[PDB]
Amino acid sequence: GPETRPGIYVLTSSIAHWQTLVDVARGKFARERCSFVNRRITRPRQIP
Amino acid sequence: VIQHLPGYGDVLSLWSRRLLVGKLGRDVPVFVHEQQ
Amino acid sequence: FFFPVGLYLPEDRGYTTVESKVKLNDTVRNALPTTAYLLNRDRAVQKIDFVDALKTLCHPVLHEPAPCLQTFTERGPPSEPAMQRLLECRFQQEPMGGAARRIPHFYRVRREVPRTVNEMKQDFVVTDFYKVGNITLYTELHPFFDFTHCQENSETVALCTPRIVIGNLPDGLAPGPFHELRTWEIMEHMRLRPPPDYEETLRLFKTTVTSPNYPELCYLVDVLVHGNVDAFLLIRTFVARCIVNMFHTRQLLVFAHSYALVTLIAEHLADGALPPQLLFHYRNLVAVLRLVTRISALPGLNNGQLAEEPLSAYVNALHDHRLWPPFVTHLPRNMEGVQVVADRQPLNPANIEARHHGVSDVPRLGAMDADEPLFVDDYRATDDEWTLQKVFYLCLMPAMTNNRACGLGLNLKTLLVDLFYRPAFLLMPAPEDSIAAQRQAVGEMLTELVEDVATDAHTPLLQACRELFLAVQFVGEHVKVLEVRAPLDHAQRQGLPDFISRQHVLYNGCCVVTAPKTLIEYSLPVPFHRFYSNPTICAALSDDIKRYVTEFPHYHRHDGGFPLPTAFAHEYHNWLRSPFSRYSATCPNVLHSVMTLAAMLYKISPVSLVLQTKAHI
Amino acid sequence: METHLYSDLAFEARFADDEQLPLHLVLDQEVLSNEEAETLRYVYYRNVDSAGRSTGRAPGGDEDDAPASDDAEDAVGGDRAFDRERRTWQRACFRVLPRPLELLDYLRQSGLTVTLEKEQRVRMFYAVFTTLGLRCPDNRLSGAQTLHLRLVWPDGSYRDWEFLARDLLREEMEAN
Amino acid sequence: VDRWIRHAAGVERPQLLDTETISMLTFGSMSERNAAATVHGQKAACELILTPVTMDVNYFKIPNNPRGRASCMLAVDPYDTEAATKAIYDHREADAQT
Amino acid sequence: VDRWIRHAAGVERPQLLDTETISMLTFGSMSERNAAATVHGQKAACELI
Amino acid sequence: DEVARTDEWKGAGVSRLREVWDVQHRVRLRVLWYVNSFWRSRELSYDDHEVELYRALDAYRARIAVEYVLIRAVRDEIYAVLRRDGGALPQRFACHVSRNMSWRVVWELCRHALALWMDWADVRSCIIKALTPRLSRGAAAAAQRARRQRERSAPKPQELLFGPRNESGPPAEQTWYADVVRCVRAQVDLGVEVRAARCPRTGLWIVRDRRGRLRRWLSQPEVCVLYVTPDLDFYWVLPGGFAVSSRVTLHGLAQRALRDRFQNFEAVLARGMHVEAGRQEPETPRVSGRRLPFD
Amino acid sequence: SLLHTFWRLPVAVFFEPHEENVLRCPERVLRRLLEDAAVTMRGGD
Amino acid sequence: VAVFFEPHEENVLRCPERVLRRLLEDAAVTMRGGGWREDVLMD
Amino acid sequence: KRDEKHRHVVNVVLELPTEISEATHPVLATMLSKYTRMSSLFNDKCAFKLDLLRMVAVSRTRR
Repeated sequence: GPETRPGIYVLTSSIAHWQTLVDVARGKFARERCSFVNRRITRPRQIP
Repeated sequence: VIQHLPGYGDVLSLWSRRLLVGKLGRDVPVFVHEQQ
Repeated sequence: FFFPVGLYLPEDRGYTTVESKVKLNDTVRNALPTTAYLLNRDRAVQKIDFVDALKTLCHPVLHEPAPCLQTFTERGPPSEPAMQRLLECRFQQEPMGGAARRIPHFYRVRREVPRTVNEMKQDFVVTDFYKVGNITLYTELHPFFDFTHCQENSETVALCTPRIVIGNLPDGLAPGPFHELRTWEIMEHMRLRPPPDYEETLRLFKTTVTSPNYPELCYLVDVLVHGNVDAFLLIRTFVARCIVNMFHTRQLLVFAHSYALVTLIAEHLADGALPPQLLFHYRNLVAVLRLVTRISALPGLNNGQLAEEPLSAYVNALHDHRLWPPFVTHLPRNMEGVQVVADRQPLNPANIEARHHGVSDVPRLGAMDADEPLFVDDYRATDDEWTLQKVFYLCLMPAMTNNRACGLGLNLKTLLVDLFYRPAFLLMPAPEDSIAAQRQAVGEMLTELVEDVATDAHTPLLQACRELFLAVQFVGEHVKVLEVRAPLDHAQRQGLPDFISRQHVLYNGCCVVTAPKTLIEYSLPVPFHRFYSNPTICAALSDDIKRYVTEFPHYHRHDGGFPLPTAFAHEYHNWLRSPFSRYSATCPNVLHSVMTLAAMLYKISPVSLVLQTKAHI
Repeated sequence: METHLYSDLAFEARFADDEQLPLHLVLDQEVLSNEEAETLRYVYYRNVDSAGRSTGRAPGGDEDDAPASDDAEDAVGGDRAFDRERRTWQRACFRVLPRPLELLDYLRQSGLTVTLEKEQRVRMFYAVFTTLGLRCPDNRLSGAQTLHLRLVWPDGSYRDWEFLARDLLREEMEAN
Repeated sequence: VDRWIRHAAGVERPQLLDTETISMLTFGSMSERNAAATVHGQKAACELILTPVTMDVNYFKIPNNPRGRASCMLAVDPYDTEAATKAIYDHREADAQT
Repeated sequence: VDRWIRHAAGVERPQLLDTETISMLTFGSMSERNAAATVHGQKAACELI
Repeated sequence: DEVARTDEWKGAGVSRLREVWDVQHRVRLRVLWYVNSFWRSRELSYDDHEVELYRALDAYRARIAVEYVLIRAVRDEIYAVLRRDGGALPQRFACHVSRNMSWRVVWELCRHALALWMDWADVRSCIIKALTPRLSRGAAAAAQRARRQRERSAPKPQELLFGPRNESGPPAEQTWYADVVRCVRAQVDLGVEVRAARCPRTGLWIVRDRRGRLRRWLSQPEVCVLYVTPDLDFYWVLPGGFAVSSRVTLHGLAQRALRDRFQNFEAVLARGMHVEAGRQEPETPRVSGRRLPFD
Repeated sequence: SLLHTFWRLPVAVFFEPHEENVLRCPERVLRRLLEDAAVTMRGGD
Repeated sequence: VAVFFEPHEENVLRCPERVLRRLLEDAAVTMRGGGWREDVLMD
Repeated sequence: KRDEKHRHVVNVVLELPTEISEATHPVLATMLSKYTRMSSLFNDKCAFKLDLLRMVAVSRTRR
């Protein structure tokens, strides 16, 4: 969007090891990651 | 050119979007029934 | 616990252990069961029908034979010699251009042909099919697919194909009378339980199509018209005279062999010019086609479309544009997946050139012997007429004629010149002399063709033969054997997506029932299908086929086991294959067997299962 | 879909150094069967000069031009010649859609606003997306150039066929 | 056609399985949810296998193996796996039962 | 005709060797192997007149 | 504030679609053109002078030429060595022979087989499969090792008594690729693979399938069969195990085109295949549509 | 025309035809084979 | 009982002169005909 | 000139009997205006004969 409004979630999972949880979070949140890269390119004077 | 218009009786809208994003390089969609 | 649903006890052994306690209505629903009833936790009766079975029958895994093919390949070809004599079989893909010219060249070799596994599977009666004495049983792995071994490059590999229509099932798995009873079930659901009494027209059709005394010129005009409406309009007055004279001189109905002639007569000659009884016979034949068309679909439940294709096409193969009639004279208006093969590669749209009459168009007449270019009328067959032609050729003909028909072509380029090129035809104003002078001037062969077939006191022989001559402007070309290559519908594709169905049709030719003796010198035969491959006609027409048949007297069988030329013999990739020839060999000559061949066509697709099951069929 | 965009950007990057322009392809059931389209592993492409050459070899000539020796020891210059042959082949990105689809509807469901010269529907039982390059030694591009397309499957089998650049560019370049 | 089939039978849309690690962590998915009400007992899972229309009806009036050939392992000789597989699969032999 | 009738009947050829056949005629031998499995009793083969 | 190339790319879209056939008209495929492509901005020029086109088609003819001319060289060797021997064929493949047979008819069948095989020549034939492993990198090293190993003095008693055991020699089981042609019905088989061995009693050859079963065709009067060794040695056989011997003179071709047409293409690592050389590959990747794709 | 055999005296054949190869030649069958092959070869600028 | 010659490396099959002449004449005709398959494909 | 070519196309290709001439058939002359165009196809004379035959048929219809 034009400016960043944040998303909030509380989630339950059976995964304990951190990197596996980060892997699954990346898998489900790929749109947000691509949006972050898009923010980095589209407004170079700003650094999220 | 226009399929549906409010009170009248969208290829034009998306085509204008493509031409205007080619020109501007900014995402401001101007639909036929949205802006003036 | 385990319990059966919808079994079918043999009718050879019908018996009633109880008669005094129970008696049922004579509806075929009681004759052929389709439900099972079981007791609940407490003594209450519950109903299980195939509609509840649909939750599992329609699941994709049942229609996925890939692991079955893998384990079949790993099990390998059986080694015992009894299996070995069944094992040997060979197929070859061939170009289609020379396929019509080379038939005598193929038949000249005195070699036998091994019977395919599916053909061998039919011979056993049902109660012997399960016994260990059956060799071919190991191949019967799945109800919806065939499995077989084949040889190419001197190695043995496994081949798989899908049973496009339920009729494909082997005789031991579903006996012939069972199909009759399911046809009765279809009729009772459609509430046509007493069939419309077209029976006398069917008896006359039987006696006229099986008669060896069929007039020879019937094939010539059938080639000449092509079924083109304007061509038939010119001859229409000749047709009426010929038909009335033939019916009076012989009680056999003329011009009944070809669908185009039948339907063109039924519409156009209805204007008049005929004794009403013969026109009634033809309209009754067309009505039989319409009735069996109504039986083919499920009009009560049939509604909607899927993937821009009609649900009827999913239900029954008679509505698929992917199934062509064995004899074709007009290209269908619908072609999406179908590829038409005239030579080594499928035809691009540019190669299909338009045939326009009147104008000289000489290079086409020069290149009639050619293979690559395919000539069409500036015309297409509508889908309803497509269905009617398909059902007339596949359904009615081999049922009523007991598979005695055959395909032949006429050598038009020399035949029409040798017939008409007398100066009597070339000089004609924009007769009356004497019969001897007329016969001398017209040409003796045309005389023996026409002498008493199409002349009356109102029109002597010369006027009639000039009348037939006038239509020559629609001459056409020689015969060709076309290959139709198509993948199945979007649902049947799911199992074996790579699979391609290969089918053969004959273009610009006749379906005949007897040898034209005068035309024997000019004509050539071409047996090409599991139908229309009677060896008697072929042995009569060509010396090489007679030599081949007299070397192997057993092959004389009318039941479709007669070896086709190897370019045609792709039995596993045809839609129709072995059961319909074997059934046509024994079936009685009544309307019921005709309609049975059509109801037997129902497709195996899961969507077809859904539609059939919802009807409770 | 993403393969076309990524390959376009990558060829934009590499054009300044090796001068290849990108060509975008889509293939359907007339090309390859569903089984081999489902298990597709590698796609390879090559360019040829008009007189008959390759992109990797020295344009003037090479020792490979010599006749085969049919000797026992080195059949055809084994290691060096095989290295050259693998050098001349080039790899490209690919994505395959195994589900059946039609081009125009799929593109409109994507961000691309397709507006063809006519809305010709095409139905493909399975689709693979691929981008290939054809090189021009300078900004002069010759229509007589031939292009190679190779497909590779895990078991080592391969199929290939050649195109004429004049057919691919028959009207698109004629406008420019 | 997939959607049309999913509508024809009262079955829900397809659902991906859990991955290897999650499958090892969690002991089962129990896809078929518990029904709202049940007066009769536990829903008897009725499975269907395909059968020719002309099977011998006498097959059912006796206690029987519902896969055509009997395969009781007290019949074959012990530990002769080749002979056991011959008895259960090798179709050219004369089978047990009828 | 012997080959064809043997195939149609479902019984194998006389694969027997010379020393085993002379022993089989004079002594007798187990020329039939055991069946794969038996849920019923001995193969009490019927004799047909 | 500016957008990335991706968004203006997707907005601009495509507008053209063309269908193109390959040179042989075997396969047809489509091409897409994107209006926003940098290819448009470059403004390069295009021309197709006819002499370049003629050169291109002549070179293409020379490219497809590689295998048919090799078949014809095989023909030339067969006829030349038949003339050189003068009509004498020694027996080479183990099978019995009958004297009171009309050998003229089997000679005529050999003529017919020779005529029929050549009409059905194709890249699928045996000799292409024979050259297939010869071109790979391992072939040169293997040939070098084999020549060094076979050209060796008998070990002294010293070497036999101490140290390494007798160094392994070549196995009898050889691999051949073959064409077989049947004349009784005019049809050919061209992509056969066959096992071979030398009979211990007499030095003739025995032919077997990869399943181990002994092969039958050598007896059949109507068949003549073609063999080629993995070291490009050549045999033609007619019924009775009588053979013609020559070496495939492949020197008629330039190495460039011969390597260009075909080779056993070596792989590079992709998802799922082992990093260590020669390990057993896991289940195939197979991005599939029969199943819901994994994510 | 007749071949030259190494062994001065021939030997009796035995064993089934799948462990050693022997050719058998009915003269009538061979004549039919020759005629059929010759015809079909022709059958198949 | 039938009789056969045992195969050996030395026994040789003769060729009649007329058949060899026919083969050589066919070889010459095929060589000078120029019926190359590649030319058919290019045509 | 034209006489030799027309004599060929009349008496060798089409092989009309001498009693049929140009003055007897207008359609035949209007067709020979076309037939002389192509110098090939002078071996499959049956095609030309059938073409003239069907041309007469189409010329004589009352529609």
